[PDB]
Amino acid sequence: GPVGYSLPLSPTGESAMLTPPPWHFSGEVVMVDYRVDPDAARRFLPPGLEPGADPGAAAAVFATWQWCSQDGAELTDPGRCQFGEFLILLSCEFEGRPMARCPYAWVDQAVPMMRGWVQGMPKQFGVIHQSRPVTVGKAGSRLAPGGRFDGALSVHGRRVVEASVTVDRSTDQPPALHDVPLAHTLVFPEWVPRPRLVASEVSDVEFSPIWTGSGDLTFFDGLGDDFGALAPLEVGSGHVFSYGETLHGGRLLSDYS
Amino acid sequence: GPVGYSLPLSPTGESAMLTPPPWHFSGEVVMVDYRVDPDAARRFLPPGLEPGADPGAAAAVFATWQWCSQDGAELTDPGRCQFGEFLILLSCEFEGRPMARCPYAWVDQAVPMMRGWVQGMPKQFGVIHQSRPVTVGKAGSRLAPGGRFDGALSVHGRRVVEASVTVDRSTDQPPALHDVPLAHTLVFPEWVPRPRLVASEVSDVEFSPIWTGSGDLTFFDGLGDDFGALAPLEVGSGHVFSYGETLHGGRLLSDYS
Amino acid sequence: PGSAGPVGYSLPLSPTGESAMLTPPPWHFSGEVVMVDYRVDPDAARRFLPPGLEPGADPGAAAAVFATWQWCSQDGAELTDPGRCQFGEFLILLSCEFEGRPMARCPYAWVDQAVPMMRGWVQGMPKQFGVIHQSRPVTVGKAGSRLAPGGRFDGALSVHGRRVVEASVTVDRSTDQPPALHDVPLAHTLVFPEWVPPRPRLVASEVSDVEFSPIWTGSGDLTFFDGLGDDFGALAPLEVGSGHVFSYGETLHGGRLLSDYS
Amino acid sequence: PGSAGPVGYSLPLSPTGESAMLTPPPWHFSGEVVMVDYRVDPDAARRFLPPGLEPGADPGAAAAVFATWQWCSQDGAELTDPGRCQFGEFLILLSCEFEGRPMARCPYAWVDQAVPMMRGWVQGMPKQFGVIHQSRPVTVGKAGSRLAPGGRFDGALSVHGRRVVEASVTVDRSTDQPPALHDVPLAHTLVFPEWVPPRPRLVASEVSDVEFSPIWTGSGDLTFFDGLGDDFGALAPLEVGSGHVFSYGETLHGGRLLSDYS
Ligand SMILES: *[C@H](/C=C/c1c[nH]cn1)C(=O)O
Ligand SMILES: *[C@H](/C=C/c1c[nH]cn1)C(=O)O
Ligand SMILES: *[C@H](/C=C/c1c[nH]cn1)C(=O)O
Ligand SMILES: *[C@H](/C=C/c1c[nH]cn1)C(=O)O
Repeated sequence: GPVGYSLPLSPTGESAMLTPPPWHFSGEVVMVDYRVDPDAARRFLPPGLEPGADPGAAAAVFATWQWCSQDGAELTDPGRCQFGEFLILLSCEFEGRPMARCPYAWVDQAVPMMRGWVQGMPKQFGVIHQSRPVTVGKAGSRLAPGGRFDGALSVHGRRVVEASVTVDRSTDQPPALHDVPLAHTLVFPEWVPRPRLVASEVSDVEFSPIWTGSGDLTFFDGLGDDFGALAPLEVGSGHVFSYGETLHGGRLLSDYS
Repeated sequence: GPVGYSLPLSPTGESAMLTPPPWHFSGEVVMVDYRVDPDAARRFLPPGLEPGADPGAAAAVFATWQWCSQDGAELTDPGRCQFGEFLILLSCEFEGRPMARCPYAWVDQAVPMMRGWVQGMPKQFGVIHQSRPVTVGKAGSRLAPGGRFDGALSVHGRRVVEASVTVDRSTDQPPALHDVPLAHTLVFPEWVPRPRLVASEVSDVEFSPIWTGSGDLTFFDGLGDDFGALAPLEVGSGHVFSYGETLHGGRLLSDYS
Repeated sequence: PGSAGPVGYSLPLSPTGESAMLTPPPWHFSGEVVMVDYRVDPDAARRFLPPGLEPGADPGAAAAVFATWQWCSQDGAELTDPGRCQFGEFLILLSCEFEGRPMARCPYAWVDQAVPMMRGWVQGMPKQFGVIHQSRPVTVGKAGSRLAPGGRFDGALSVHGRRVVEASVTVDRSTDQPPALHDVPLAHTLVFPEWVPPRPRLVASEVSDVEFSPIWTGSGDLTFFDGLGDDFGALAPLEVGSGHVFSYGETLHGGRLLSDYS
Repeated sequence: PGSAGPVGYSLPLSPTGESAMLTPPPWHFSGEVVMVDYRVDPDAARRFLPPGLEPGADPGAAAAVFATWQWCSQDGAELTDPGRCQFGEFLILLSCEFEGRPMARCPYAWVDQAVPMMRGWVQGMPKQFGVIHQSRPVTVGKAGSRLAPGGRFDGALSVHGRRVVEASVTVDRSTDQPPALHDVPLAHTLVFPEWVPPRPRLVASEVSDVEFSPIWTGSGDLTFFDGLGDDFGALAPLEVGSGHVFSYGETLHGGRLLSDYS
C-alpha cells in the first residue's frame, strides 16, 4: 500500500508533507527576557516539569528561519524553506536539570506548523514581522550600538505582541532560555473513542555574537485570559543574534506510566 | 496541569487550537467526475480498501465552507469559520460497501488543515479559488442552464489543477462519490523511536438541488509524478450544489491487529 | 493611428497594449453586501467634503458597507479566473449633495486585491489595502444563517494587522427599498501626486443597470477601533441604526465632471 | 495657506492630511539584491523604449533583479513597524540612453505590498502585484549559503498563482564593481488613465546617497515561464550571463523631466 513519513501517503512516499529528520535550522532572532508571574507560569507546566531555579524568568522570541532536510533540497526554493516564528519561553526543570517550556508559539507557514505538532511544539498560525539589520543606506539599523530592532505578532487580524530591542554591546553569552533543552508535550486528539513529555534532541548548536541592550515588550488583548496571564510584570534585556541547530528527533522524558 | 482538546495546553483548556467535535459544515461545491487509471488508483488504497465496483471512477472537488462547533461561536467571526478546499476522491470498497478514498486534499486555513490530520484527511496548504453564482448584474453566472463555474488550485506558487462546469439541468441525484463514507488513514509521524483505517461518522447530510452539466478538468505539473498518476484519462459530468453535514468523530474500520 | 512607443490603457506599457494592469471601462460588478446605517457627527463629516459638495439633506446620515464582488470587462474574460475577478471591500459613506442632488461621499475605502485598489484611484475612490471578512448566507446545514428572519451576518476589517471595524446585522424582514446611501451617485475627488515639481477634480461615477435583490433589514451593530488615526476616528458612530443584507449590481462607465474648480 | 476641503499628499484626503496612503518624498531604501545579467533580443527590447530613449550602447544587455527592501520617509517613522516598511520586488531592466547618457528602462516590475505598488505608479515604475521569494545569506548553521565562494542564492516570482520567473546565482568572488544596469539612472514613463473624457512624460528618478556593499559575483541562471503573455515573453533570455548578490541603498527625491513631448 502507499507509504510516507507523513500524510499524504503515496506509492513512492514522495508526496508526504513532511520529511524525516534530521532537519537543519539557521535563523535570525530578536528576543526579550522578562519577568512573568511565577504562579501563572507554574500552571502551564505539566507533571514532571517543575518551576525553574528562577521561576519568574521568561522570554519572548521572534525569529526568522531557513530550514532544510539532510539533502539540502529545500534550500533552492526560498518559498518552501523559510518561515517566521514567535514564541514564549518559560524557565523550568526536569529531574533537577534546567529546561525551557514553550507554552505558545506561532508560525506563518504550514509545514513548520504541522512539524511543530510532531515534536509537541504548540504552534498555531499567525502573521509575524521582524526588523532586519542593514549594512548600507539609511532605512534601518546596523548591528551596532544604538541599533533598534522590532517584532510584531498579529493573530486573526488582531495585534497581540509587540517587542523592541535597542542594542548597546556585543557579547559571547547566549541568552539562558535559548541555550537549554525544550521540553514539549506530545499529544494528539483521539478521533476514535496519552500525552508524553519529550525533549528535542539537537546537535551543532551555534550562536553568532550576541548583541544585547534594552528590551521592551507589550501584550495586547486578543488571545484570551490564559495567554494574558503570562504578560510581563517587568521587562529585562533584549538580544539580537543568529542561531543554528540540527534537530534529530525526540527523547522521552516521561510517558507517565 | 494544563489541559485542552489539542495543543496548546492551558490551565482552563480555552487556548486549544481545535475544539472537540461535533463540527457542523455548510459548503458550496463545484465538482467534476472523471475517469482515472484504475491501476494508479489501486496503488493509493491502503490494506483493507479494495477497488470500487467501478475502479476508474474519480472526482475532483472544489468547495468553500463555513464551519462551527456545537455552540456556533465561530460563526460570528467570518475569518475564523471560513475556508476553501480542493480534494481528489477515488471509488473504493470496505467489506463490500462503497466508500470514497481521499488521497490528496488542500485547504487555505490552518485550523481546518490540522483538524484534517486529526481525522486522517491528508490536507496540505494551497491557494484555492472558486466561482460564485450571482443573482444580480452581469459579472458572473446564475445557477441556471448555461451557467459556468470555475475552480483553480495553486500550490507553492504553481498552478496545479483547473476545473470548469457549465450546468444544464437541476436534479435531485447527489453525485455518487459525494454521497458515500470517506475512509481515511489515521497516522502521525513517530517522534520518539501504527496506522489505523477509519471512517468519518456523520449525521444530517443535506444536499441542495444538484445543477449538472459538462465538466472539464486539467492537471498541471508541480506536485510530482505520484499525484500526476491520478490525472484524468477522460472527464465526465460536472456538478454545482450546496452541501451540509455534521462530523461527530471516527469509527474504526481496522487497526490491522 | 500614428503611435510610436509602447502603449496601454495603464502601466505597464507594451508593444501590443496587452500587458496593461487595467482594462478600459466599462466594468461590470456583481456583489453581496452587508451594510449598517449610522449617525455621524455632522461637523466631522463636513470636513471631509471638498468644495462643491454640501452637507446631505440629513447631514448626520452615514453608512458602513462590507461587500464581496465579482467584476469583469465587457468581454467577460476575467470571469473564468475566479482569483482574478473577485475582491472584498469595506467603505464608509457620508450623505452629501451636489447642486441640490443627493449623492454619497466615500472618505475611506479598503480592498484586498491590487487591481481593484489601483482602479479605485483611477475613479477617485480612495482605496487602501486591508483584510476584509464577511459572512455568507447558507441554504443547507447548520453552519451559518439563512436569508430569513433571525439571520445574522458579520463583517470585519483589519489594517496592518490591527482590527479596526466590526459590523453585524440581524435581519427581521424583506423590503424592496434600497438603502439610501447605496442608491445615489458617488462623488469622488480625482487627484494623483505630482512627481515632477496637483489639480483635483470633483467627479461623479457614471453607472448604468443598477440592480438590487430584495433587501433584508434588521438591527445593526457597528464598532470602530483604534489603529487608523484620529482623522478616521472622528467619523465613528454616535448611534447605530438599521442593518441591511442584499445583492447589488452595476455597470461603471467613467467619470462625469462635477467641478474642475476653474 | 488658503486651503478649504480635506487635504493630503495622496488619497484618502482628510482634514489634517494624516490619512494619506503615501508620504511625500524623499524616501530612503536599504535592500538586499540577487541579480542576473542576461542577453535580450535587441529588437524586442527596442519596442519597449518610448520616444526619447535610444537603444543602449550594448542594445542586448538586460537584467533580472530580485530585491528585498526596507524603506522609510525622512523622519524614519516607518522603521518601527516592520510590516509597514518592508517589501519584496522583481524587476526587468533594459539598457538604453537618453541624449548619449546610459540609463536603464524598467518595462516590468512586481512587488508584494500595496504602498510600494502605488508609489511605483507615482514615479512611473510599472509595478504590479506578485509573490516574490528570495534566498538570504546565513552566518551560522547549515540551512543556507554564506556570502562566500560556492554560495548559492535563488529568486522566484509567481503572478496569479503561476510561476513566471526563476533565477539562481552561485557566487565565486567579491568585487567593487557594481553591475552596470544597477548603477545608472532609471528612465520611467509617467502616465495615469484618464477617467473623464493621457499625456505621458518621460522622467528620470533623481537619487542621492547611492551605496553598494562589496559585490559577490558568479554564474547566473534565469528561466522565464508562460503566464504573463507574449509581450513579456519577447524579453526572455537568449543567453544568461553573470549573477550578482549585494546590498544596495539610495535616497529617492522626485522626478526630473527628460521629455514632456511638447
Ligand atoms: C518548527 C519550529 C522549529 C524551531 C526550532 N527552534 C525554534 N523553532 C519547525 O519548523 O519544525
Ligand atoms: C477539514 C475538512 C472538512 C471536510 C468535510 N467535508 C469535506 N471536507 C476540516 O475542516 O476538518
Ligand atoms: C473599485 C471599487 C468598485 C466599486 C463599485 N461599487 C463599489 N465599489 C474597483 O474595483 O474599481
Ligand atoms: C517602489 C520601488 C522602489 C525602488 C527603488 N529601487 C528599486 N525599487 C517604491 O516602493 O517606491
